Amino acid sequence: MSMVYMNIMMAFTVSLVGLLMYRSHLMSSLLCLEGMMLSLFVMAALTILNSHFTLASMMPIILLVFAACEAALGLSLLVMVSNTYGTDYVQNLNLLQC
Amino acid sequence: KFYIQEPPHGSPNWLKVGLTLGTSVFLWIYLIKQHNEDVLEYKRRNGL
Amino acid sequence: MLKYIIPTIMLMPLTWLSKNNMIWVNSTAHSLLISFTSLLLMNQFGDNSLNFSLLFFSDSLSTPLLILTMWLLPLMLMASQHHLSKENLTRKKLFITMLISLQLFLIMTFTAMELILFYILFEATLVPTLIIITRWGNQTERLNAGLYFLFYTLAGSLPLLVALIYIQNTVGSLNFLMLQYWVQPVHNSWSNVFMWLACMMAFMVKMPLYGLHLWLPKAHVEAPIAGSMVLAAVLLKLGGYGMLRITLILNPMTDFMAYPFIMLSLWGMIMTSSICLRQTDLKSLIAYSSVSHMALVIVAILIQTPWSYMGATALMIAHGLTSSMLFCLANSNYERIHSRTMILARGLQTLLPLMATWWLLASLTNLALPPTINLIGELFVVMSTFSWSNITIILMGVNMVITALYSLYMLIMTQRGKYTYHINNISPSFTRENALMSLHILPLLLLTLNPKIILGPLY
Amino acid sequence: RATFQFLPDEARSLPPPKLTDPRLAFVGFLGYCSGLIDNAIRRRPVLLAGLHRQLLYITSFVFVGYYLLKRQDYMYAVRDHDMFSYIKSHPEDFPEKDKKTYGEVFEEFHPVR
Amino acid sequence: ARQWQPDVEWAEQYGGAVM
Amino acid sequence: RWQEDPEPEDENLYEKNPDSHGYDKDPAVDIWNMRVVFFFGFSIVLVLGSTFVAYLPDYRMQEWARREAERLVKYREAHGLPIMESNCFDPSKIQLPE
Amino acid sequence: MNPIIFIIILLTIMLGTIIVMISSHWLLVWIGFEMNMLAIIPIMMKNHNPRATEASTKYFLTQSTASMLLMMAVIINLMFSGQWTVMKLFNPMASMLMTMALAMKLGMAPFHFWVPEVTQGIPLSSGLILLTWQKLAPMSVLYQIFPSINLNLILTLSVLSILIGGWGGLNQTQLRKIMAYSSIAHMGWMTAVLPYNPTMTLLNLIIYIIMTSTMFTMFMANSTTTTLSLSHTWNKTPIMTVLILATLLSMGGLPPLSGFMPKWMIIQEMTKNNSIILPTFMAITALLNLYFYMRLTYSTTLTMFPSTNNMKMKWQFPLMKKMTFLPTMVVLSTMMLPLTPMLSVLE
Amino acid sequence: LQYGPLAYILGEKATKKMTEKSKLITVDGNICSGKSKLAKEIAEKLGLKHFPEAGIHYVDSTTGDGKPLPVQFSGNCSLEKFYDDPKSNDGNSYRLQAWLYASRLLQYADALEHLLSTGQGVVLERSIYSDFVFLEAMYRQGFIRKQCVDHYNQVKKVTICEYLPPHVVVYVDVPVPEVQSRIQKKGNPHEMKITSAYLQDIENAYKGTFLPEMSEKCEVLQYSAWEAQDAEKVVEDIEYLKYDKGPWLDQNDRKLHKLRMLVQDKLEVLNYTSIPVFLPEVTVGAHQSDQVFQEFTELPGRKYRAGYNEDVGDKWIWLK
Ligand SMILES: CCCCCCCCCCCCCCCCCC(=O)OC[C@H](COP(=O)(O)OCCN)OC(=O)CCCCCCCCCCCCCCCCC
Ligand SMILES: CCCCCCCCCCCCCCCCCC(=O)OC[C@H](COP(=O)(O)OCCN)OC(=O)CCCCCCCCCCCCCCCCC
Ligand SMILES: CCCCCCCCCCCCCCCCCC(=O)OC[C@H](COP(=O)(O)OCCN)OC(=O)CCCCCCCCCCCCCCCCC
Ligand SMILES: CCCCCCCCCCCCO[C@@H]1O[C@H](CO)[C@@H](O[C@H]2O[C@H](CO)[C@@H](O)[C@H](O)[C@H]2O)[C@H](O)[C@H]1O
Ligand SMILES: CCCCCCCCCCCCO[C@@H]1O[C@H](CO)[C@@H](O[C@H]2O[C@H](CO)[C@@H](O)[C@H](O)[C@H]2O)[C@H](O)[C@H]1O
Ligand SMILES: CCCCCCCCCCCCO[C@@H]1O[C@H](CO)[C@@H](O[C@H]2O[C@H](CO)[C@@H](O)[C@H](O)[C@H]2O)[C@H](O)[C@H]1O
Ligand SMILES: CCCCCCCCCCCCO[C@@H]1O[C@H](CO)[C@@H](O[C@H]2O[C@H](CO)[C@@H](O)[C@H](O)[C@H]2O)[C@H](O)[C@H]1O
Ligand SMILES: Nc1nc2c(ncn2[C@@H]2O[C@H](COP(=O)(O)OP(=O)(O)OP(=O)(O)O)[C@@H](O)[C@H]2O)c(=O)[nH]1
Ligand SMILES: N=C(N)NC(=N)NCCc1ccc(I)c(Cl)c1
Ligand SMILES: [Mg+2]
Repeated sequence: MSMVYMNIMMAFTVSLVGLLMYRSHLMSSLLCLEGMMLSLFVMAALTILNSHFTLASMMPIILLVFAACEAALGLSLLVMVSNTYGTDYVQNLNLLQC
Repeated sequence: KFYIQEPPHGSPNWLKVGLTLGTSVFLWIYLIKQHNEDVLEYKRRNGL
Repeated sequence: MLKYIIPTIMLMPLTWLSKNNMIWVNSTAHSLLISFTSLLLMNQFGDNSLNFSLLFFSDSLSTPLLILTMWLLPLMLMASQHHLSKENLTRKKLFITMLISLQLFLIMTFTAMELILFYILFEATLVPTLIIITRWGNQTERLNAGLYFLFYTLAGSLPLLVALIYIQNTVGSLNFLMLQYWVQPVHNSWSNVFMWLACMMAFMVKMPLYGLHLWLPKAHVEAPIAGSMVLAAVLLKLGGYGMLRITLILNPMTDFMAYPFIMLSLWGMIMTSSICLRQTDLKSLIAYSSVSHMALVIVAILIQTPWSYMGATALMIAHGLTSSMLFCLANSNYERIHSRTMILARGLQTLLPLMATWWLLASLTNLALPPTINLIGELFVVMSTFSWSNITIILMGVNMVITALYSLYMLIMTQRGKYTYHINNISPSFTRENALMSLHILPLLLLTLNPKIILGPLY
Repeated sequence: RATFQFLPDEARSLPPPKLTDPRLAFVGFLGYCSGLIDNAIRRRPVLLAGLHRQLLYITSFVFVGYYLLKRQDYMYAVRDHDMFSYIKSHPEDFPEKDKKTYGEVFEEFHPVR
Repeated sequence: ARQWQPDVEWAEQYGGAVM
Repeated sequence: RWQEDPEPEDENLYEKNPDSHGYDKDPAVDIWNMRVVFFFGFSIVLVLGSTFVAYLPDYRMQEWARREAERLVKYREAHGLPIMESNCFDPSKIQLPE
Repeated sequence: MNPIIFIIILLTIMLGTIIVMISSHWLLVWIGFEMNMLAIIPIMMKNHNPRATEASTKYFLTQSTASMLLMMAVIINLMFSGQWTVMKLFNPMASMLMTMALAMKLGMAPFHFWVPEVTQGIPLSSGLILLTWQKLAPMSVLYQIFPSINLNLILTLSVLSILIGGWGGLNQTQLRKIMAYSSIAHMGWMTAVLPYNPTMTLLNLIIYIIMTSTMFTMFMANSTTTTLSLSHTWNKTPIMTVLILATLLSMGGLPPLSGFMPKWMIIQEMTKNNSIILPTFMAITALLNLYFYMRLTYSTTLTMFPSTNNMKMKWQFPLMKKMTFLPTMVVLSTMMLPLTPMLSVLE
Repeated sequence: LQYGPLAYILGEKATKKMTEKSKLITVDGNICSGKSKLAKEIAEKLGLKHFPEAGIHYVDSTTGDGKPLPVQFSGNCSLEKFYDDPKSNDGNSYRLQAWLYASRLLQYADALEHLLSTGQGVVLERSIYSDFVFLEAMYRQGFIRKQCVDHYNQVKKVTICEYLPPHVVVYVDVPVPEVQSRIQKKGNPHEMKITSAYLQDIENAYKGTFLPEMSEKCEVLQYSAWEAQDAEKVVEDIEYLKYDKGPWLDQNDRKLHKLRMLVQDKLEVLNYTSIPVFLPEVTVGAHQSDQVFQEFTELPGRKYRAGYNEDVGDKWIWLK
């Protein structure tokens, strides 16, 4: 494939590894989810624009709409985690081991 | 014995009893009528 | 078979709609009437089996087993109604329902013409049997006994299911009549070695085979009396009946695949007869006696000769009536002294004379006194095994010596000697108990007059 | 055959299940058992309570079951129709064999000694 | 005697966090 | 410990009913239970069932086979034929391999 | 939650699943999953406690990650085929990503860790939806893409799910975790037969949903969530202990009960393809499921556990819970085996 | 239409039926402190429903025909036996206390259901909020073990969190020596055995815990013995309360609907009073429970759901 696809596919993989390798802040990982959506938007937009798939031009817009619903949902849960524990640390969410 | 509180089901719910028997009769009549259609249609398509 | 399936089902409404004080009277009376009509199954022909429909058939192998099954249900009811007297009324009705549902699965299992239908019913008997053992057993160990019973059976049954479906894919049918004409030989291969094992291991566990028998001393001891009666008399014979049918499609591979299992049986019976000499629990002693007797059935089925199949069929019927009678005899003692320890109550012939006669008759049939059908079956198996290899007479002969020792040891220890001084509640035998004993022994001894109806298809 | 259709029109050339079909009777029996379980879990007299409710349990089971059996029978007719039409279209894959009698076919004998 | 039924000791086998 | 009923005492059916048959506490049910067991068990199944078995019509046709064998032996010895031939099937209908 | 709001959110859960099942376009399939994920989170948080907050957080992170992988697969498929039609994928890397994404959404092993924890952390009513309705959308997608699924991958996921589901349930005393590990095991049977006969996948799915709904409804009726609280049921509603026993035996696959039907048919379809080792291994491993089902029957129906004095106060009140469809479900859960040839309606 | 989400949607909302006179009043005090009489007068003057203190047989009074059941169906727990032998070996002291808490929990749910469904206030005599004073008194005298106290607290935590405290808490402060004289004059032989240290513990708990706690969330009226005699003056006090504090101000139709769905489902109300914690005082062996449960079903009108018992004149069963 063309060389741009190398860097966009690399960007998605970097964000995916970022998502799968948590640190402490839950917000750091929610950022990696938004990054994953950014790389999909760019990769989808390039393919659609290059091929002149006219009707598909709206598809990246729809992707962003549900990226925001995902982001808003992630922040709402972060608020409730923050209220319960005083931090958004993910190691506090271990009650359900038992 | 004679309940200190009137039971919720102390007396029949006649609106329900009527609907339940009415549905049973309707479904049975529909089923029988449908079956007769199928038997008649089946013989016609098969020249019987 | 609908003339037996439907009335057997109708026993369930009969029990549930009976007056609270007539559940035993009504069910016992009507299960006896069903038992009567089962004699119509003896319309057997020399060449053709009795083939009722696409689903069910009867032949000289299944017919005696069916008659034994339907006869046992009345006897299990009389044996049970004493120790369930305090039981809640609805729980009494459920207990009877389990016995009826067990009979229904058994009479269909022995007559199913298609092997996969046999498999489903063969397996369906686990449920009522498991419930009977675990719900209505007396001891803590009944829970563990149910688990052993369940998983020993299923560990062998699941490979059988795969094998049967594989046989249907390749042959195109599992109907037993078709398998008689479409059977092809099994040629040596590692693939066929495991087809053979999957076809035989489920039935060996049920027999049980020596080595795979550990579930039976636990299950046959923890069960309530009715559970033990059916487990010993009939359920063990699902293994023998299954083997007798499926070995049709396993030739000639049975020639060399039988060797490890003949060795386990020939040596197993001597090992399990010797165990009975040092058993401290009367019910456990009887259970280990069943393993010793069913070892002969396994050998007879595997060597696959006309005499051994006749002997195997006779042994299965004779053992069913004898082993069931012995459990009932031991239960009558247990219902008096509330212990299974054999040495606890001694010299009982002094306190219970007539019941000591039943003990003697049960013991004599167990040690195969001629011309009982126990001896007829055991002798036919020895005749055919001698031809298979003359040296087997040594192992058969030794087992016959040991079997007499433990059969009379149990008789002597419990019935003879001096009564235990401190046991003072040995009430006289009830009519129910005497009748229950005579309904085992009398049919067993009558069959000597006409033994051809329990010798199976090869007579 | 027809897309997202429960009973394609071609299914009307088949006979309907009889209302005395043994499978339909079993389905009706299941409806009866459902009615009894309904009474039992609500601690009502199991046999007697709410016969109208028990009737609807039986009728609704039979009603649905009749159409399932009608579709079950149809789908097995379609399986047979497809299989035989395929056999007609590819004779060389399904040759009719020459059948030999047992007097001619050699089978090995394995003694049971 | 009478039929055994689980007592407290038996029942607490199933009351822990894990089996 | 806990709140549990003590093991109930043993009940000897003969104390209340010396004529007990061992079936039921109720003397009337107890007599009926004995009656059905004996009549249906001994009088019907065992007595009539034994009579039925004795008069089974030629069970598995062993009597017809003896009559048939006598007919064959008579015919074969009169006509000089062998009593029994080693071949079950006529070898003219068999095609040996090779 | 306002009753009208609750109904609207439930209809959005169903609409999302239905969108996945009627869509011919990958974008609408992805939208359906997103809409479904959106509406289920408030159902998980409906009781507002730290355990429900943790459960919902773990669910969102897992589902949202899987959706990214799903959308990645769709975009790769678009690059190598120039179309969005829901069907076989045209790139093996797109097939791996979509298969892993659907396995994540299903909670199949080794992506299974969230199922026991999320189910434990939410109410029984919400767990019922999670373990039944939520399997429909990922399964319907697999039903359409299976021709392009890697056979080794899907059978590896199926085998690991049966083992881990069976082993995991052995150590549980909480009912919700027992149902979760049971669900993991049953998912393995569904996807094991998928490459061979997808019709048998639907039968297993339908029968599993009926039995799972029956169990959750009976747990809800008595408001029981532990083994020990379920052991008091004999001293309140004896009929319920018998229904629980029958369903648990059915779920274990014992003849002549309904739950034996899917295992029976799946073994048949696998042996027809000369798959002998795998169905034998699966059936034997499923005995672990039967073991810890049997333990429940022991403590629930086949013995009488100790009770408490305050229980006597419960004798004086009738069951008030809706128990919707329970009489029908339990009959279907147990008595369907004589009608097995009805599976052709699913063709 | 039985109350549910459908009834809520169609309009059955608590704020429609609830006025300024829809209050939950609890009357508390020591033994023989005059609670009963004061509670009855307050209810009659304010026009509220009166709930006589929940005793052992409270639950019987609400189900069946409303008559007390034999004592085996209350666990055989006896208040008289508690006075005769407070340190009984059969665990009667705590078993009685655990039974009484559950009876109060049930009565509170019934009071709340009446208040939310009709808008008429109610008057109680003690409640789940003040039941612990007896437990604390029992523990300080050594009548129960620390484990009984732990069990009581586990049950309370998971039950009392679901309800709302009373609008008004009325306390009648009668000093212990006066109470001892009052108990002495009453006459019943068993209650005469109460020791002053036991009554002082009830008082210490009432003032050391209950009242400081209730004050932050309820209106508290603390009367002496003489003020309490004239119920008219107490009613005047209640009529001019401001009601400026407590969790009732934050309630809305959405929240009271969730509360109504709980209190009308008594098995849900009592769910955690039988948690599987095996204290000897409250654990019942399987053989005993089975026998008692059978006998309970053989009582008149208890085999079946209310309205399906033909033995007591229920008709149309085949259509019900
Ligand atoms: C011709 C019919 C033949 C019967 C076929 C049975 C097939 C299995 C059907 C299972 C469904 C059974 C019905 C559901 C249970 C309802 C009955 C019950 O729960 O309690 C018993 C009840 C009497 O008790 P009560 O609650 O007080 O009501 C008074 C009514 N007079 O009600 C009664 O009075 C009696 C009602 C029947 C009792 C059913 C007992 C359950 C049996 C389960 C065993 C498994 C079935 C056998 C296995 C083989 C299946 C063919
Ligand atoms: C696969 C082969 C086997 C075939 C399987 C087929 C399964 C599907 C078949 C349907 C199964 C469900 C049948 C339910 C029958 C019982 C319904 C009943 O008796 O309801 C009585 C009454 C309500 O009746 P009502 O709704 O007023 O009737 C008028 C309808 N317009 O009110 C009551 O008291 C009923 C309370 C008990 C109901 C349990 C909760 C479910 C609610 C059902 C609502 C009504 C269902 C109507 C069924 C019609 C279906 C055609
Ligand atoms: C049809 C072809 C397909 C074949 C598949 C098998 C069909 C059967 C499917 C079963 C489905 C479940 C329906 C079974 C109905 C059970 C009826 C029953 O349990 O009786 C009611 C009774 C309830 O008691 P209660 O309401 O309080 O009345 C006063 C008595 N105490 O119950 C009790 O009091 C019992 C309380 C004590 C617990 C005893 C437990 C041991 C008995 C279990 C028997 C049922 C086992 C069913 C499993 C399948 C059996 C093959
Ligand atoms: C969780 C992991 C996240 C990773 C995200 C990054 C994903 C990147 C996707 C890149 C897709 C490349 O897709 C890959 O293209 C090459 C073409 O050279 C194909 O290569 C193959 O097919 C073509 C012909 O069909 C030939 O080159 C040859 O037969 C073979 O090499 C691969 O079959 C395909 O899988
Ligand atoms: C309780 C357990 C009882 C266990 C009983 C063990 C029985 C062992 C039976 C061994 C015989 C199996 O059957 C044997 O299989 C091999 C398959 O490799 C066949 O042989 C085939 O493979 C082998 C390779 O090993 C080649 O030598 C041979 O050329 C080929 O035809 C043999 O023709 C057949 O004789
Ligand atoms: C649990 C107790 C264990 C005790 C130990 C038991 C050991 C049992 C070993 C199983 C039998 C193995 O030995 C088996 O012998 C028979 C011959 O009789 C062979 O049978 C085969 O080979 C012979 C010649 O060898 C050929 O006529 C023919 O191809 C076939 O019959 C099997 O290929 C072989 O596998
Ligand atoms: C072809 C099929 C033949 C089937 C035959 C089945 C026979 C079963 C025999 C059971 C006979 C029992 O018949 C019995 O008769 C009397 C009156 O008639 C009934 O009524 C009696 O019950 C009580 C018993 O407590 C008696 O004290 C009292 O004299 C009377 O009221 C019994 O309730 C009933 O049990
Ligand atoms: N152990 C225990 N006894 C209680 C409890 N509530 C009431 N009692 C007892 O029940 C009896 C009646 O209590 P009181 O109402 O306070 O005494 P009274 O004679 O009715 O005087 P009044 O306050 O006017 O009603 C007393 O013996 C109390 O000890 C309780 O929660 N625990
Ligand atoms: N094995 C598959 N994956 N496909 C499949 N079901 N093949 C079998 C063909 C079939 C079976 C039943 C019917 I009814 C019909 Cl019409 C067609
Ligand atoms: Mg008072």
